[PDB]
Amino acid sequence: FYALYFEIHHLVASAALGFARVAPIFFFLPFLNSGVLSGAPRNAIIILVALGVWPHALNEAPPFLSVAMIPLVLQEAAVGVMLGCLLSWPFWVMHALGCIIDNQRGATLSSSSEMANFLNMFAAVVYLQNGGLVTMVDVLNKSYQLCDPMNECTPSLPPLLTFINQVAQNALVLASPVVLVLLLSEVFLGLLSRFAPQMNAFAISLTVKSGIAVLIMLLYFSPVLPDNVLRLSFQATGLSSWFYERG
Amino acid sequence: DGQAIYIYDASEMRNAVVSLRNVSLNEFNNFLKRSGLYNKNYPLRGDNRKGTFYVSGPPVYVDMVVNAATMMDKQN
Amino acid sequence: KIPVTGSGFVAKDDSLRTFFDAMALQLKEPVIVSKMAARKKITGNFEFHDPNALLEKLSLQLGLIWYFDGQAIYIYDASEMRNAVVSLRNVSLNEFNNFLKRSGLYNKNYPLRGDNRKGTFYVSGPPVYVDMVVNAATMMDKQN
Amino acid sequence: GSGFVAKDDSLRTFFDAMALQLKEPVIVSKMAARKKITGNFEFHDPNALLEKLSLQLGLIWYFDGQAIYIYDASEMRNAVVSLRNVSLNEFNNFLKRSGLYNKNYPLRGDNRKGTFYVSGPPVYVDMVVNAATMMDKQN
Amino acid sequence: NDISLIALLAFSTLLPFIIASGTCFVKFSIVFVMVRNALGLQQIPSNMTLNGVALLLSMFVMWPIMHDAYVYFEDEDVTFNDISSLSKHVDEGLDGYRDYLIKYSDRELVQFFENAQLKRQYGEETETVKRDKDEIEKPSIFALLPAYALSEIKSAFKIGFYLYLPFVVVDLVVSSVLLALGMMMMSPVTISTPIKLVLFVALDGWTLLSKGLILQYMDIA
Amino acid sequence: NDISLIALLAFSTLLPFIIASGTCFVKFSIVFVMVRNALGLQQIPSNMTLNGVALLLSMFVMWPIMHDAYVYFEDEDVTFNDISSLSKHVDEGLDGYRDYLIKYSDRELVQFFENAKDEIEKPSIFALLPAYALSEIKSAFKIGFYLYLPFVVVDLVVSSVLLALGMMMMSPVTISTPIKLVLFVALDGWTLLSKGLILQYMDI
Amino acid sequence: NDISLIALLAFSTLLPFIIASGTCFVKFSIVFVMVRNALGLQQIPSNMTLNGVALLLSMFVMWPIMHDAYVYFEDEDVTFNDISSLSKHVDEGLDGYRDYLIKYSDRELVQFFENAPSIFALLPAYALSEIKSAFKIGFYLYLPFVVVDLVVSSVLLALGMMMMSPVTISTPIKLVLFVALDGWTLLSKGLILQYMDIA
Amino acid sequence: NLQTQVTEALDKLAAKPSDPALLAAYQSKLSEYNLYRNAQSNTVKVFKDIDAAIIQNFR
Amino acid sequence: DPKELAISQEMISDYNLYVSMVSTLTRKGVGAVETLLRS
Amino acid sequence: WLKGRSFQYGAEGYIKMSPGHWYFPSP
Amino acid sequence: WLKGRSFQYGAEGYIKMSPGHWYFPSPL
Amino acid sequence: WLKGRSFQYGAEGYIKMSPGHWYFPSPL
Amino acid sequence: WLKGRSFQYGAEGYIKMSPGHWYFPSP
Repeated sequence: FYALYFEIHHLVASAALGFARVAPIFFFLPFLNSGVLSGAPRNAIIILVALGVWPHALNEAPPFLSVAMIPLVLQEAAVGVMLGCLLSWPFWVMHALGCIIDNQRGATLSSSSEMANFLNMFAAVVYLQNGGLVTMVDVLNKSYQLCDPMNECTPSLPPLLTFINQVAQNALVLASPVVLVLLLSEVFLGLLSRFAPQMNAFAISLTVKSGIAVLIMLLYFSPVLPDNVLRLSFQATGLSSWFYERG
Repeated sequence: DGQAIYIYDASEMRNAVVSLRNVSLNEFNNFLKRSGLYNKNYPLRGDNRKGTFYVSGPPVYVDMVVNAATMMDKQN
Repeated sequence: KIPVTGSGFVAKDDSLRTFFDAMALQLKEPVIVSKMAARKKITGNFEFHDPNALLEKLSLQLGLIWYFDGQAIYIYDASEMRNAVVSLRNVSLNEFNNFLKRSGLYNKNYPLRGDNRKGTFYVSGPPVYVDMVVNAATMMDKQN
Repeated sequence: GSGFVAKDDSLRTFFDAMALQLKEPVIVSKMAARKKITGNFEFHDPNALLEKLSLQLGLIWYFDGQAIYIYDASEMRNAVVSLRNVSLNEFNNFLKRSGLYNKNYPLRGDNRKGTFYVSGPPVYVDMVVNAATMMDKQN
Repeated sequence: NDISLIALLAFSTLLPFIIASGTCFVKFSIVFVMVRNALGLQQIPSNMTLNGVALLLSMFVMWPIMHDAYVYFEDEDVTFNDISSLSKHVDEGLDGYRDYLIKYSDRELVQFFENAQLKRQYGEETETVKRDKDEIEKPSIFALLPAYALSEIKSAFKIGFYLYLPFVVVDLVVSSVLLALGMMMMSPVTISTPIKLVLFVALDGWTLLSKGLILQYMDIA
Repeated sequence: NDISLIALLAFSTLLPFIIASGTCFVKFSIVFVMVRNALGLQQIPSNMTLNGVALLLSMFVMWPIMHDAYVYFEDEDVTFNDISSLSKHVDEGLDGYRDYLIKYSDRELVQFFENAKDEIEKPSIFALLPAYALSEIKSAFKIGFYLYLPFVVVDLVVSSVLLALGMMMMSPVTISTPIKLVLFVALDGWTLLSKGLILQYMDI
Repeated sequence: NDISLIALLAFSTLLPFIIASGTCFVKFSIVFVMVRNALGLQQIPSNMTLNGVALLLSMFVMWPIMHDAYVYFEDEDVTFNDISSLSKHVDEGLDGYRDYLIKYSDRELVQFFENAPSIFALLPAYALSEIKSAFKIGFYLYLPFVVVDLVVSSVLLALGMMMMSPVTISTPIKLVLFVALDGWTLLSKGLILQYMDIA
Repeated sequence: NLQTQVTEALDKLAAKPSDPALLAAYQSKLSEYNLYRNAQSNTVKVFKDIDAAIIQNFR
Repeated sequence: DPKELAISQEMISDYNLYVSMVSTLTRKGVGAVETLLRS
Repeated sequence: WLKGRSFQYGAEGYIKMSPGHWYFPSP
Repeated sequence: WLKGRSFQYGAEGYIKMSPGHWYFPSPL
Repeated sequence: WLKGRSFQYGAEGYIKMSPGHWYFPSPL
Repeated sequence: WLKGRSFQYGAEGYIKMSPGHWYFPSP
């Protein structure tokens, strides 16, 4: 009767590496971070999620045994923060969208935000409704199919170096139409300041831009914004292009 | 069984083999014939003068035959 | 509403429990299909006129083992067959085979392999057949 | 008149199709269920086709009387056992009459002794060791 | 008989992590941190008491489910005579909890874990199961509560977006009326905080959201 | 007596959650923090020394309820031959807490929890403890808006006199926070809101 | 035996500060937020991304050194007769990390922190040198953003457009042509080539 | 290998359970094996407990 | 049994220490990434 | 009705509308 | 894909059914 | 025909739709 | 079909399309 104790004992060892893979996704996601989740039932969730997705069979012995453990943890954390920064893609570009629309109208010039929080919650909910967690779990179920440990897979550096502009060119074209109307309105006001010199048209610019920045985005908020949210969601088929095993 | 009709699904049928130390099968089967619990669909498979047999059926019939057989070895 | 002239069962992606319960009227006994043997599927036009001969052929084409103990028909898949070896201190194998033949649980497809006058033999078959043979063998030595 | 047309099967789908021409069901293990096969086969003499395929593919098989167990060749185990008050000749006469005598994997040992050596599939070795140790306790 | 006490004490030790994952305490706790965060209050109302008020509603709903376990398991005829009937008895004891997981969990998220566990179990050759299992077959107890806890995080964030909306409509018009004047160098959250508190106390969101959550599980009269 | 030793320990280990949820400590500990957030202070004075004085302030008006359960349960008639008469006797002890809770809880909400007059029978103790805590957090929010309100005016008036001059790029938090607290010490608002907070429950 | 467990556990507790002060995470973290401050938009690209990328890149430099430490330390032939003979062997395990650290630091603080080579003399000289290396690369990235605002505020003085704010006009112009030159993939890979043979 | 020379002295007393010298030597064997076995059990126990104390301190 | 229980006596305890060691390193492992992302 | 359904025809006909649903028509 | 013909399978091989109006729709 | 499916032709035929799925059309 | 494949030629000819995949062609 020794194997009954060993079956739960190989499991509780296997879930520790399962925790180390999937823990830095629960920090990155907007509907799962420590700001939205408490401390007491958090660590219950993160263990049994990795227990339901662990690729090898549970009763078998894990191949972790004294190969190289401290660098193995830095492997599984590095692929975990890689999966976090890929999964938090459409929330990052949407939160970057709201920061531009907040910044152009004034209202942020105390440096030299609530509106950008509003789009980030909105694209969190509209991502969460249709499907959502089924594709959020599927990419970490495929990551164990292509990055099984004792094989030293890495986040594949030469396509990582275009990651910042990959979200930047999705940020600027999404913030395209409202900064053009705010900018054309400013120089249209400036020609009136050239036609009447002591107008102080800088003061009027704060009064009129906040109405324009919500009005022009009201025309394309409904039919145009929420489909780009589903388009920018990272899907599991592209998981091969971001990783490779080393032997 | 004479008072109600029990209905189970087919995947709940259980079976058992029980040994009578000092009572024959032909006497216990006459106890069931005299009581009224004899069901000809699920009879008692075994040798006619022995102590071991094989019974199978619904759980209210198996748990009655086993309990009424181990409560007839303790009386003898 | 159901226009076909003859008699038969038409299965469209049936899952081996709804298929054998439809055969459970031509066979006059209820059928118990196991849990691992219910994940396989079958589709096509079938007909039953001697199902004890049809069940033997489909248990070899699909890969199954079956057993009929007088009240029901148990069906398992092929990877659930288990084996056992037991020793009898004071009864023979030919004495135990007369108990199985006279009672009615003797199965000629899965016979008992052993020496004719000894205590040891080798039994193998369906999981409801083995745990009965072992339990009656260890319940006759303690009686004698 | 017969035959299987294999297109990338997995050696458990395949050998169950031969379980009608062989009159017994076939049980393939899970380490020997990863190898694959393609090709047009023809089941006209299966007891020589299974023997030829088990040596080209690399397999071990054992038929006890009810089924055909198939393992891969890297699972063969061996054991040495000693009988106190019975010799090798009555245990081999027990297997010749019990039908468990396999001429491909016989028993290696001295003809009148207690110690011998056995190796084969894990259903043959686990039967032979338990049957050998269950006669000495009876004697 | 003696090891039934070992099974009882071992069930007893793992109890509050079951309340951490299995019950509906996860719906109340998240939305109560969200109504704290949306108001902008950080430390207050001192979430040690907010765990307690969120716990008492969940116990208030969970009590009829857990009470039938006592009367079912304090039966003097727990001990059977066969090994499979005794394992059948704990299944039909656990069925009242299990169909509760079935009612409130997601369909496809539960359905994903059986296909994910089977290919781990046997291998890729196992064929996938579809929706049509639902009429006859029951899933395992360890493939439910992951997909349950994710579905309840989805529903709690679904609730949390909606009452987050009527505060940011306030927080944009205050940041616009301050820029209607030349008051650009001014922190608008210190003017927004009173009228954020009024829009919750005049609306009285506590005493109708608290009734709303009990209406999402149980009914009245 | 031996089972009562359990319940006597079970009150004591559960005290920092019942005192966390079933008394006016939640109202004192909540208003004492938003007065700091009203003044624009972050870590001054603490979260410890504000909870200490809020604990003692809540311990005044709460002690006589806790005191009567002692003198009621010291009496010699705890030996009863009946099960239900002892169940009545412990029901007769908790009426000091029940009459405290019904005074400050809402009758409609406790009727809602009762579904899932009051003179013939008292409603159950688990049916109204969240209704009490949910009524206190609402009333503390409502009183929290009121004393928040006059400091908005000093926050606005100096920003308007700075915008009246040309100096628009000037942070007014370094000037309003001096004017914020002199409004709170010339009022001497600390010694008077603790007075009316005590007078809200305990009469003079 | 068990005394090895204390050191191999204390490395995990002290790891968040060896990353904070001993490695190239110092150089990587600074120049990203510095060129974000060059553009003037303080919450795009939302600094959790900048710390997400610069951690993975600083992981890639330290990772062969970490594997090289325990490849050598896996050899259990460390026990000997002399107390210092086992002591020199543990120094041989640390020269793999030390050779990274002696390469970038100058020869002025390292002997200054040994009279008043040793390992503990090198880390504050390292992080002080890396900060000094971070500023001169941020300055050369700074000047083409202090010429493009200078020309757009000149054209407003060329017209009669003196009284309008120029930062509300110059900041989209500075952002658009910067992403149109694909600069965010340029300065990242221009930094990772310095430390390693990237790709 | 102590259990070997434990297990080699029981059989001559089994064949002759009345020799006074043999049971004196057997008791002289078996009480010393009693002193050996719990000593090894108690000594592995401290090496486990102090190994658990380090992770208890650092967790 | 005195030698078999003794070799299983070490065999339970060292594997229990190994599972606690591998779980404490995972906690300090991901917690170091948490604090470095807060920076 | 019998597009994707499995049914038994002949003397005692029935249509299994689902794995847990039988339909007995009256001819 | 069976262009017109249709069989049923039981216990001996295949039997050719009578020509009728109902046809089995083909999964393939 | 039978585009990628393994089958067992001749007088008792079945097509294998999957590793766990049998189809019994006309004898292939 | 045999470019990077290992195979046996003669009477019993087959092509190993993978380390775990045999192909017995038509005779």
